[PDB]
Amino acid sequence: AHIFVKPELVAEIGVKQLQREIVLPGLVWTNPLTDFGGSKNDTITVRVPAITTA
Amino acid sequence: GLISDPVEVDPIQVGRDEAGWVQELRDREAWPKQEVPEQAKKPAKVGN
Amino acid sequence: NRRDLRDPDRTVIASELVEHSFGVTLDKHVYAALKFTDEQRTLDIRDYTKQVLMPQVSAVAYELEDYIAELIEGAPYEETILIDPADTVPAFITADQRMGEANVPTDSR
Amino acid sequence: FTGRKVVTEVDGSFVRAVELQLQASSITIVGGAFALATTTGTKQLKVRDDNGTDV
Repeated sequence: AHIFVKPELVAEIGVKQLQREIVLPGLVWTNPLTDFGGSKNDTITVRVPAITTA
Repeated sequence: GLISDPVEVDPIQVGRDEAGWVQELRDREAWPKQEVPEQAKKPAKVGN
Repeated sequence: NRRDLRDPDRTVIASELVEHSFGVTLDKHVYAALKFTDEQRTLDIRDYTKQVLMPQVSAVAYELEDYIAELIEGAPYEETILIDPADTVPAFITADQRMGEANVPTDSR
Repeated sequence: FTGRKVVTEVDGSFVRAVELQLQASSITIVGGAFALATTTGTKQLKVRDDNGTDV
């Protein structure tokens, strides 16, 4: 019968791919040490103090 | 060598691996759970 | 991606971006149709609105609600959560958990 | 004119909705034992589950 030539419309209606929330970066002890360059072997030595006995 | 040559081994990386303080971890997706790696249980050094 | 620091393998795995799409279609025609002879229109019908039109509009409204119900009920559910009538709450907690692990937003549920 | 769509994920899965259904442990025939009025009579049987749902 009748034939009509029409576009293919593309819409965005707010359907996104579902992704998780990020919570772990804030709960972890971050950057107590920074001077990793300027230390040999890219390693900072952390000193644990001494405990003795009587 | 030459600038066009492939990147050679960094002495800093060699020393870093020799010190053995780079954290190794259990494979999260492995089943059954893997045994703890050797470095993950190495004692603190007596000095430095 | 991630790579080891100071690794002599200086190769980066290039990420790829894929946009997806789905089509929404207009496909059904809902109707309510009536016919009245001239005798019925002249004699039997007293007031046209509440005796003809309002039932017709109610019919279309109920058929539309049926359309929506068939949409909701015929949807492709991979698995159905079975409610134990003796202990019904764990089923709904399971449903909430299934939509939580799928990262479905917690509002407008 | 009406149109409806179920919105699924990019890999084909449907995770934006969840269906739940009541479990049925047994069914019964409503009315129990019965006798037909005539030899050629008919009766419509009704079956209910343990929740009382018409199944």
